[PDB]
Amino acid sequence: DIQMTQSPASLSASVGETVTITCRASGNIHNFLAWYQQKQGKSPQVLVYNAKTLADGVPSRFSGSGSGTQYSLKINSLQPEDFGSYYCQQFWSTPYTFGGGTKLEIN
Amino acid sequence: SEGRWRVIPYDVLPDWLKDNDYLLHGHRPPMPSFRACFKSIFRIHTETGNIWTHLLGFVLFLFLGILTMLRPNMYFMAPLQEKVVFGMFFLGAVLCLSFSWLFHTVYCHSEKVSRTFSKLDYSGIALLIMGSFVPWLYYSFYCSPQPRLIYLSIVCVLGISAIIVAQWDRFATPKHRQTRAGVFLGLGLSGVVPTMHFTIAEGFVKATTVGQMGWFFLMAVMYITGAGLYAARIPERFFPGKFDIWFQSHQIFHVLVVAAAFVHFYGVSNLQEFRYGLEGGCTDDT
Amino acid sequence: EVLLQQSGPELVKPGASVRITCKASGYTFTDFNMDWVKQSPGKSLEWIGDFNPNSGGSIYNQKFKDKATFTVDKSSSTAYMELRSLTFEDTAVYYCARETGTAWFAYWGQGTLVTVSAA
Ligand SMILES: [Zn+2]
Repeated sequence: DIQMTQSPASLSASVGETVTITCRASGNIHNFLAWYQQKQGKSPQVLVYNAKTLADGVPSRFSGSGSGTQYSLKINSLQPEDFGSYYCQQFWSTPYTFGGGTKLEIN
Repeated sequence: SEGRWRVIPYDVLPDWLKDNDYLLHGHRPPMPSFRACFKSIFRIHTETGNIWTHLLGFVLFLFLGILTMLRPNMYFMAPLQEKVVFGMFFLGAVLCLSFSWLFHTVYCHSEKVSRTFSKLDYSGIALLIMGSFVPWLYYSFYCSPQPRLIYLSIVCVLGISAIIVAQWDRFATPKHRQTRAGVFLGLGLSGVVPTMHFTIAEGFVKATTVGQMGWFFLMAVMYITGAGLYAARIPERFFPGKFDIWFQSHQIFHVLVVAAAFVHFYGVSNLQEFRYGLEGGCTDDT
Repeated sequence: EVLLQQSGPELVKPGASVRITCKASGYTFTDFNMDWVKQSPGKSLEWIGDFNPNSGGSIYNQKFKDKATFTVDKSSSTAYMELRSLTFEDTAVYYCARETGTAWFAYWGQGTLVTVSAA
């Protein structure tokens, strides 16, 4: 059971600014990581998979990076519709686990 | 229970993995782990045969290479020159087959890893061609130093150029891939000049069978057949979705590369024995 | 495009056994595994387990060993989950999520809210 620790608990920024959400795995997940966005009441939507692959249809302002046990999701030029809870998940070892989540507000 | 994965159809593949339209199902998904890539060797997918063919071929030619390097210095006239001349061929064959099965294993890792190992695969093919032309030129012009050095220099220049044009970036532009094919074309067609030179410097009849030029023509036909089966992507072109795992065009090309390198070695070895036992002189009978 | 439709909301009593449905459309049903996710209110996600509809197999998380049971209907191309012996800690939104080759989820259901309270 690999534990995914997400950071931070919540953060805010203005439209156009850049934010970064970090994730630390208790073990090596070998780039088998995914980043999802979830707006309030809605189901989560995938943003990135395989640590740094941008999913089809996702805006270019999202980008994943990192390896080993440290990963980061970066968002350039924040847009009003980017608010909500962002999650990370490892799909290397079973059981697959998620991070605590990161709430993102926009001002 | 880590690194689990299933096969996927061709439709959901990323762009850098869509390199053949006639292979419908059975593709490995992108997995950015070398452990999972190497573990997939022992699993069935579209690249299993392409891996195992040149894996066995690499073991075979490594076995032949070191075993021939151990043949005592008695059986060779000039042991040092002839052994390094054979070392060039066996090395180029080993590097070619090793790069080939390594690329086919890590093909699903990521876009950059597949990119770098694809370049290594092309460089391996050029190395095999240079290696194949070293001992053939030595044992075909063994009594003529000037043309041997000339043809060796031309082949080495075009081989080095072929490796370099396929390794450095910024040449992936659409209009530089023409010279990419041009340098490799000069490499491939560079064997027509010394072949007819040999067939003219000596009799055509003595060169056809006892000159082992029929075996060199056999391997050339097999190489061209493999390249044609590759570009056409047959048999999977006519029966799509039926040669997904086995007997695809790339697998029979791998087998033809192995067989062509083997018949090259056999033809060179007969060019050896015919030259050790007979020939050598020039203008004296007595 | 792929669509995953889940059953409507559920209001049950402690001890009941509910079932969530997941109808898949737009792809060949047996080509990919299907996972189930639990999200309790105001909390993060939890991987319940995955189901292989090719072999009909399944792997479960230890935290949901006796509570979740995955079933399949390959004819109607619909995967089901069953939650039995429901307690108050099971009140949550349950999703079905489709994988591709590895276990990242590109397509999700709309979610099914299972609420538990005696009345
Ligand atoms: Zn190949």
